[PDB]
Amino acid sequence: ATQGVFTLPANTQFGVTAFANSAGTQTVNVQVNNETVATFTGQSTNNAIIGSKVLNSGGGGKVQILVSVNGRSSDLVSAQVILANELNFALVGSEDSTDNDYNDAVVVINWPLG
Amino acid sequence: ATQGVFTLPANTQFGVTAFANSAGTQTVNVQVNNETVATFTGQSTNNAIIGSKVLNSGGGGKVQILVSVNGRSSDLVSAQVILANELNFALVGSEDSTDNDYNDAVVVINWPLG
Amino acid sequence: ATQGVFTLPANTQFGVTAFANSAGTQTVNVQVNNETVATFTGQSTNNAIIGSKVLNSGGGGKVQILVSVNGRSSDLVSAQVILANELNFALVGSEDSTDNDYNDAVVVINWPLG
Amino acid sequence: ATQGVFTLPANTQFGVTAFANSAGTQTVNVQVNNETVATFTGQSTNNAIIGSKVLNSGGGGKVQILVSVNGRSSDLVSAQVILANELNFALVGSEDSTDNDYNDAVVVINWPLG
Ligand SMILES: C[C@@H]1O[C@H](CNS(=O)(=O)c2cccs2)[C@@H](O)[C@H](O)[C@@H]1O
Ligand SMILES: C[C@@H]1O[C@H](CNS(=O)(=O)c2cccs2)[C@@H](O)[C@H](O)[C@@H]1O
Ligand SMILES: C[C@@H]1O[C@H](CNS(=O)(=O)c2cccs2)[C@@H](O)[C@H](O)[C@@H]1O
Ligand SMILES: C[C@@H]1O[C@H](CNS(=O)(=O)c2cccs2)[C@@H](O)[C@H](O)[C@@H]1O
Ligand SMILES: [Ca+2]
Ligand SMILES: [Ca+2]
Ligand SMILES: [Ca+2]
Ligand SMILES: [Ca+2]
Ligand SMILES: [Ca+2]
Ligand SMILES: [Ca+2]
Ligand SMILES: [Ca+2]
Ligand SMILES: [Ca+2]
Repeated sequence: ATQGVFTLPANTQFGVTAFANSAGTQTVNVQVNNETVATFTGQSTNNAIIGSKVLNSGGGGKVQILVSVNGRSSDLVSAQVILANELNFALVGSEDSTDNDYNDAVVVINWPLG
Repeated sequence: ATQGVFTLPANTQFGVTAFANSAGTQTVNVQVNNETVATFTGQSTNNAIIGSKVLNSGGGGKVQILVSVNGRSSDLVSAQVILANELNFALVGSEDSTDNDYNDAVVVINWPLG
Repeated sequence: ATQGVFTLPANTQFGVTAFANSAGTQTVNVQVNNETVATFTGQSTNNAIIGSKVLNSGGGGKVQILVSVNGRSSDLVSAQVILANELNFALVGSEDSTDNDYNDAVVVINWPLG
Repeated sequence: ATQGVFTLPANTQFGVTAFANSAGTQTVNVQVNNETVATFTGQSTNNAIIGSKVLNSGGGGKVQILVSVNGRSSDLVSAQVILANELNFALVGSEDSTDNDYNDAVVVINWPLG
């Protein structure tokens, strides 16, 4: 299945934060309504934050996460969880190799903000 | 129900990150096996990271998040989600007032690392 | 926080299924847009299904689960999870006593159907 | 990523329930520690329960769900969610064709029981 794609409410501020746990340099691409709106590049084997930004979901609400290492697309896993029918987390793990820890870049999207 | 309490695998490194979305100064206490091991204090209305640390879950694996504003406990909501039977997120929202956005401090615990 | 309340897309068919794990006879009230549309009454200590129905979320999309035993409201826990940005689960546990297993009545809501 | 694989606590009773939403006859295979322990076969386009059983996770705690239609493996999506650090749901969707509703067979695993 396609992973790393989420439908947000329209015109909503959201946070996106990425962590790295890999020997490979991670590139995290964030698209909103099919346009790249943030890129995070970094390397850590100890969960360093490689980016955190506030974005707007726009008219269409479509948010997509892609992750690559050395130009190769990582395999993604994702889900969305909603607490108290209001607090939302869109969650992505990614695997750049074959140990299958899925933590090589970890991305957390949260809304609402403010 | 009690919220904000999670059982991690023993002696495992985990990341804890806290975000703020409130006019109030947030205090986030992180307890491992019933002892405070980290406290994050900060203020933001725009999802600033008020703390991020790597910790160890110790023998018992018990991790608890408490959130307060000027000594008054916030109301917590939480869950744990596991992707690919391997990548774990323990998620906490909190409400310090009456609007019920539950984002006033948001806490993300992730494991494994490395 | 309020638990057991979920916002579904309007006029959408959904499944609701309840399981019992308690000495007490469980009464599960399903409300759609603030009106009772289904009541499941049953008893099991071994996860028997005490109801399964297809319902419609109606104009407002509001679905609320309430659980009682002997006329006393059980304490609820809940969350919603979305897989592949499409497949929805709304999950409720309930506690009728002091052991905090939250499995006394378990309710799973799923959509889409068909 | 591999989907539909879950680690349960050793030697634990759990419930497994399968629902169908497809024109295709669904075959759900439940394996405990790499051995088939249950097979559910049925068809429905209205969320009928095609199987519900209580099973034990055995020494190794490994539970795997596989789904096929006419001998062709369906594509799976899955996650596990834990509420109140106690109530566990292991969730599987599956897709047998091209519409990507992932509801063709839906499997819910719940524990603890009793
Ligand atoms: C520390 C481990 O780093 C690998 C990725 N290492 S790598 O050199 O970037 C690659 C080797 C083959 C393809 S990429 C991670 O996948 C592991 O989980 C570890 O974090
Ligand atoms: C901007 C809003 O801030 C409040 C908290 N306001 S406060 O003045 O810190 C408090 C007043 C009484 C108790 S705390 C948040 O709850 C809202 O969600 C907004 O972020
Ligand atoms: C088997 C256990 O049943 C109780 C509820 N027992 S009861 O007789 O309904 C009550 C007694 C006082 C208040 S309700 C569950 O809460 C336990 O989890 C067990 O399943
Ligand atoms: C009603 C729809 O049924 C299909 C499956 N159709 S089928 O005839 O079983 C197949 C044909 C080729 C491969 S399987 C589901 O995928 C849809 O989601 C609908 O539920
Ligand atoms: Ca890896
Ligand atoms: Ca890694
Ligand atoms: Ca608030
Ligand atoms: Ca707020
Ligand atoms: Ca109980
Ligand atoms: Ca019980
Ligand atoms: Ca389908
Ligand atoms: Ca279908």
